[PDB]
Amino acid sequence: MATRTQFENSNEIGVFSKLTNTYCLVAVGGSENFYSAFEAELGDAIPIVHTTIAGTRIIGRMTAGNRRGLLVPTQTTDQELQHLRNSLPDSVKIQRVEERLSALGNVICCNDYVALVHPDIDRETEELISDVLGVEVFRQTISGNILVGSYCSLSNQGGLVHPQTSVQDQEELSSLLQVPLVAGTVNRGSSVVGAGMVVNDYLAVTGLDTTAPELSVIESIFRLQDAQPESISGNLRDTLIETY
Amino acid sequence: MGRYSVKRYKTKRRTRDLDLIYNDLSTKESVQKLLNQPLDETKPGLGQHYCIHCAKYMETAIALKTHLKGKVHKRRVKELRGVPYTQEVSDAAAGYNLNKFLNRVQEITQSVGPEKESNEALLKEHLDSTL
Amino acid sequence: SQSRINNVLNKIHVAQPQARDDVKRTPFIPESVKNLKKYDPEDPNRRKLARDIEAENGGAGVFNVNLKDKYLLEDDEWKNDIMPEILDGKNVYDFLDPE
Amino acid sequence: SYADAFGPKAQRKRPRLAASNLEDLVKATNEDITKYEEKQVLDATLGLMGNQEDKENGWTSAAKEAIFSKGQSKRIWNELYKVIDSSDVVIHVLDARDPLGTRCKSVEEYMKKETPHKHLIYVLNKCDLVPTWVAAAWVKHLSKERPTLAFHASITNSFGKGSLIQLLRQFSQLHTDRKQISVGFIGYPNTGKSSIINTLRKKKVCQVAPIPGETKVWQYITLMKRIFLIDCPGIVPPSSKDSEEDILFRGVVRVEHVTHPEQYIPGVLKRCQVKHLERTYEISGWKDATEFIEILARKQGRLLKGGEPDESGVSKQILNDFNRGKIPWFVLPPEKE
Amino acid sequence: PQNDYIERHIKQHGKRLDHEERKRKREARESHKISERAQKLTGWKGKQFAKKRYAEKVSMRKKIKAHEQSKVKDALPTYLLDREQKFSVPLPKVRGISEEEMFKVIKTGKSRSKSWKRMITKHTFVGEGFTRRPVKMERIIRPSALRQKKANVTHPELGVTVFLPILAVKKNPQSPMYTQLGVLTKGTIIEVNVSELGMVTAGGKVVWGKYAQVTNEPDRDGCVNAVLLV
Amino acid sequence: SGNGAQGTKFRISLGLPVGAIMNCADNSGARNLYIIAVKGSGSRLNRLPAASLGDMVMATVKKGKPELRKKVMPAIVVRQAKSWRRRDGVFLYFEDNAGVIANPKGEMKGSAITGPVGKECADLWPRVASNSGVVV
Amino acid sequence: MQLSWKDIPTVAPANDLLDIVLNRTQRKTPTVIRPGFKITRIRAFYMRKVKYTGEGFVEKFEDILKGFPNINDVHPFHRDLMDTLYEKNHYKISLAAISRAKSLVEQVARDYVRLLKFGQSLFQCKQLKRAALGRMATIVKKLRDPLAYLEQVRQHIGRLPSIDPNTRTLLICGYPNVGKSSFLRCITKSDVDVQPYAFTTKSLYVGHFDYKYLRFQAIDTPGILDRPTEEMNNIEMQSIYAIAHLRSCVLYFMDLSEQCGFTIEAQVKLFHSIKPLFANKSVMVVINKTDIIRPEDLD
RNA sequence: CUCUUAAGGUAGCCAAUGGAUUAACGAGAUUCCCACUGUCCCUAUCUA
Ligand SMILES: Nc1nc2c(ncn2[C@@H]2O[C@H](COP(=O)(O)OP(=O)(O)O)[C@@H](O)[C@H]2O)c(=O)[nH]1
Ligand SMILES: Nc1nc2c(ncn2[C@@H]2O[C@H](COP(=O)(O)OP(=O)(O)O)[C@@H](O)[C@H]2O)c(=O)[nH]1
Ligand SMILES: [K+]
Ligand SMILES: [Mg+2]
Ligand SMILES: [Mg+2]
Ligand SMILES: [Mg+2]
Ligand SMILES: [Zn+2]
Repeated sequence: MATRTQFENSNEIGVFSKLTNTYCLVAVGGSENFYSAFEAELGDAIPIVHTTIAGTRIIGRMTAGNRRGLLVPTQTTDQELQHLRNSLPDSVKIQRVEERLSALGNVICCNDYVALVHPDIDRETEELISDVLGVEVFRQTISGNILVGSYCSLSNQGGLVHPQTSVQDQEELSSLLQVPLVAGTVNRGSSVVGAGMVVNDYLAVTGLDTTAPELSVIESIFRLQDAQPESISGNLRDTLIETY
Repeated sequence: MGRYSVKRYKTKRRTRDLDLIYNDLSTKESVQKLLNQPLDETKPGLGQHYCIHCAKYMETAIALKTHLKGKVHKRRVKELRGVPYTQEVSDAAAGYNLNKFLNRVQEITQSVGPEKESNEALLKEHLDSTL
Repeated sequence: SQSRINNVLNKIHVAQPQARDDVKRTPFIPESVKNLKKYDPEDPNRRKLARDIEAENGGAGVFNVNLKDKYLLEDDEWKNDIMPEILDGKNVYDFLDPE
Repeated sequence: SYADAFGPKAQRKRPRLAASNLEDLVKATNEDITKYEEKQVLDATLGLMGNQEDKENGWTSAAKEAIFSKGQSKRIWNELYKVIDSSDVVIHVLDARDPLGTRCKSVEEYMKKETPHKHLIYVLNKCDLVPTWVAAAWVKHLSKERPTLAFHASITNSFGKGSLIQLLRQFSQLHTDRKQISVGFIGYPNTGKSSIINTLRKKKVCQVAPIPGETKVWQYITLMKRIFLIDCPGIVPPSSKDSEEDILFRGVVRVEHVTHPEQYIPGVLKRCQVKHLERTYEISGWKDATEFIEILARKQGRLLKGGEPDESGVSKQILNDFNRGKIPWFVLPPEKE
Repeated sequence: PQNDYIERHIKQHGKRLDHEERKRKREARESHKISERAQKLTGWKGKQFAKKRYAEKVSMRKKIKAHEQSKVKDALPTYLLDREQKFSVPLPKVRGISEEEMFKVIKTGKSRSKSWKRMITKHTFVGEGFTRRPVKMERIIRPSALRQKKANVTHPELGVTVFLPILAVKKNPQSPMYTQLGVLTKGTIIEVNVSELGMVTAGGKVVWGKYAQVTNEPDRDGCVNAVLLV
Repeated sequence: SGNGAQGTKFRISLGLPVGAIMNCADNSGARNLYIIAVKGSGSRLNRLPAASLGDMVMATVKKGKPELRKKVMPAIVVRQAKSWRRRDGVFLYFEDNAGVIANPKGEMKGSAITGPVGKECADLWPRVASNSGVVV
Repeated sequence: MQLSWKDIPTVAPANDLLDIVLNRTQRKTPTVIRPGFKITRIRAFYMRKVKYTGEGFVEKFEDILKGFPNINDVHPFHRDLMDTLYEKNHYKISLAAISRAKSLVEQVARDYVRLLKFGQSLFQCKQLKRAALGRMATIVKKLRDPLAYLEQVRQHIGRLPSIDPNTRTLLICGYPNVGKSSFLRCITKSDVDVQPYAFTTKSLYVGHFDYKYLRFQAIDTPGILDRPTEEMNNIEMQSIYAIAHLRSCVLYFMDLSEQCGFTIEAQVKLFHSIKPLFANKSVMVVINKTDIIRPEDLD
């Protein structure tokens, strides 16, 4: 369940989109091809919402959330907030956050149960994350790399970290998140995996430049297809050895 | 408009703001960090002898002592006494987020205020002892 | 060769979690999602996509999408309602409140 | 022909030197593959770690400054060829601190190829800046190729003046058919040609300055009724093995027109002794060039506005002192046999 | 695509449906187009077109002559076959050259008030061991760019031209002053090294120096051409 | 608009002509950037090329790591001190002029950006928005 | 590695190159000079003519020299392939002729600018400029044969398939008419011709496929006869060099129905003769055309 | 008849010093740096 598409000839899907288990957010720029690419996989099962954050298109980088809540930065206008509320059902809470780190998608890497945050967020922001998203919160870096939301892609099934993450850090973060983690690249050698792709428990979307070994690793770690667990690493070891 | 005000308050010659200096003085950890700085070659006095209130580096301990024995430092200390005038003050003056401003003022009076005063007293006695 | 050993190991290893608490974290899949039918590009009876609607109306760059058509409101007649913003120098949004 | 080798009318259908057998063919191909892989590793050590990787990030090295091209102008080289064409004797002036560095080998080759009747000798100037044994060793080694005379140029307190004068009188007596002989002084800039001429004349007849390019046109000086001396502007022959750092450290360019002298200060550290540097600048305790510059600036009071040390100014002064001889240094002569 | 993919495409799919007819009609129009080009092209392009037409016509006539000739129908050793290659001078009289043309006045001084230096504008031979005189005493100036050392010497027998070094300037016909200055103009008798020509006398002596006469103007064409006097 | 930029760019008041020095906002070790060229600049007699927020320039490092110095690299302007108009209805400006080091494809050399980042630059360059922690 | 050499600019022949450079000089430089002008202006006019023509010839020669590959510096497989195709000796000799012509043009330009410094009249300056251009033209006209050879070589070498000698490779070899091109068509999307006569394929053909998320290249080679290397020809030398150089999996194809025109004894003999070629490479023997006759019901 | 390449391991012997690489001064001539700025991008406005 891993697909490839582009937003106006750009492979950075996570920059221009946000994907949870219950809703999807897409930028309003240009045609309807990006929205239709999401709609071909999602149908009418979950709402897909055209939105802007502070008049910009970088909604996956400016916002963060999961199936229970959505956090928007303080630069979000009242009209955008009202549009999001009218588009989404009551089961999704919506909160505007007074946080200095306005790039919520960059500074928060979360799923339905756990969250990794920037080590310098406000205490009130941390408590608001715990209250709205309903998740445990940990101040962490991905092997010394701040902006965990842009350098990690996380779901309830697994996680993909940037390839410069040490094995000890991978083990520590895997213990914190209670999901299997793997280090890898997306979009043909890019290290910004969280801004490169979006993923939930049943769908992953990457750029067109993502190679076959990268797509296979993504499917293995996020457990997308029916016969694709995280233990097919032994089967894909030969391909990964040839690729690396 | 005039040349003096232009060449003093040009954008590229801006100085640190009172609310930021108040936040620096509020916590003891920040005071310790600003007192113990790494040796920087781009700062006067190798980054040492730094007055937090004026946000100003001195080349020598005698320069810092003379700065402390001065009306400019006293003016800055007098300015740093009350509420630091955030956006909430102007909002409540206009009639906006009045409860938030009142809660902020109460928290400043109760928790932030006396701790900042004690940190300032400790910094003063430390400078007196080391000078 | 011993040169391509440590990098290969570090990129082939998959870290595994271990307990740390007795809290169940299960993946969430909606019933509509798991009952959704697979989209077929070559199928006489397929869903009409947004790009299809755009192409049949104006095409890319001409079609003006109504963003209020997806609103989940109590009354369907309230979709095309203009929300007031300014009244006598006040913002209506910071007065808007239940009860 | 090419037409038979390849094209519509080609007649070549078999290899000219066919392989003896498949075993020889596979052995030759395996050897060629091994040599190719070794060569690829050898060039990946330097060139791929250098030039190739820079284009991936779009980085380009900054333009080479024109202050390093001084001494290579057409007017200067026309003057050089004029003085050679007018000279019967040519004195090549070398610096005793770096004589092989300050040699014009291409000019020597041109003289020995095209003008074999012109007599070329070496004068090793600034011998007061090296130990006695270093100068003796350099004289001995250079005498294996050309007659070399040690010298120290000064109007008042000089060395070698009488030896040079008697050698010139010998040349004049050898060319007794000629009514006079001309001796042209060539070499690198700042090696002291004008100083040597002023020493011979016991009078300041040619302008002398530490700045390169002080002499811009040729000058005739009457030493005796039968002996003329020709002062010439300094020349820097173009080369690829000589880098900008070597050109700067040979006293060729003006330090005031270089961009970053702080990066050349490590050259001073590698060329000078620690004891000599600490005696000259009354400082110690540095571990690198940046620390040396910072300590010297703070001791000398070269602080910019705001307490920042003046790295560029201190570096320029250090380079000027190195070139003008306020720091002792020399290049070791070749080993004795 | 790889190898001869266009030829493979022609073999597998053919060409455009009107290709043959269009090519035939263009080749039929070619005569009218050639005539219109000849009558319409102006200037340099017209001159070049006429020149190329003349060359093509000459080539066609030669081809026709060769075909008609075909349809109508040194006593070297074995090792040399199948291998290929009065006492009057040839120029007894040449154009006279005055001193005004020969020399150029060179002015000296800050106000350029002195005019005693003269520069030779023709090519010269200065010999071996030449050193320029000091500038204060240099009246006659022979610039280095005009100095020659070699010449293209043509032998009448065997019809070969060799690049030979110049040995001396024997006689410049204009003036003995030019002869002793070494001026190389047309009609000048020079001495050349003929070592590579392999000439042997009757007595077995190897000839390595002979006389030649300059047949061109080196100041005009940048080179010295001479004919060996045999 | 330059290679790697995401779409078209509307006009912003130019604040940095050739010869200006701006701060370096990334963590690659450079301290300041000296502008020598502006990518996409037009041509007019006597007129200096100038860059605004969200433009790509060619810069040389003056202060920072010596390995980074003595080289010309692409940079993207993320802050400017000259006030410019936003279409939402306000003129605004930053404290300083600041840029980040990038590649011709618009990818950051560093891993994070310190300080605020302009909305226009973040929207025009996806990698800047990915490495930004503060966007206005 | 570069692996492809299509981006080589067109090499004009001698007369066309002469026309291009000389007419570029005549068009792009001013053409009106008067005998009543200053001698400095006249000299500068003719110097500019000579220098511009020399620069044009030199830049054409440099565009030729930079474009073509260095035969000795490429991978040995590519070196052997280009030696078989284009005769490396002639290749290097033609390129060296181009380089020497460039040097001669530079020398003529420098010498005649220096001579034009001393021109005394418009007639003399015109003669010196005409002499410089005529000498350049003679130098260029001496390059008639290498330029034509290089143009043909460029056109051929721009269409060579790109082969990576360090990637995963399946070589296909055997006698003619056994099914090598048919197998390449089956496993790839290459458009190699399949015809029932020997040596339909006269050069290496490349196809690609994906197995276990990895890219593999398959190489179809022309047929090999059971002959020694002394009487072996260039078409077979292509296959021999490919087998010797490309560390790969070699598939030797055999026809048991002998409809290829070669007996089973001859095919076994050819396999044993090319046996020393595949050392430290994977080897597999594929028996094709099993729909006609199977290995089980053989004699 | 003969002449010059004996000098040796980062400072020598020989007579504090081995000097004009001379301090200070200058409406003398020249180069560079910090600061500074309408010299410039690119010009606008005010007074007599
Ligand atoms: N110590 C020492 N310095 C010298 C000697 N000869 C010249 N210098 C210095 O070198 C500098 C440049 O000399 P100069 O004659 O202008 O070099 P030129 O370019 O060859 O003419 C002058 O400032 C002199 O003081 C020498 O024999 N000994
Ligand atoms: N019956 C049958 N014929 C085949 C098979 N493979 C190839 N051929 C025939 O063999 C002829 C030539 O084969 P080709 O592909 O050109 O072999 P190549 O010369 O080695 O490239 C074609 O006309 C095919 O019809 C096969 O598997 N079965
Ligand atoms: K000098
Ligand atoms: Mg001089
Ligand atoms: Mg101008
Ligand atoms: Mg075939
Ligand atoms: Zn103070």
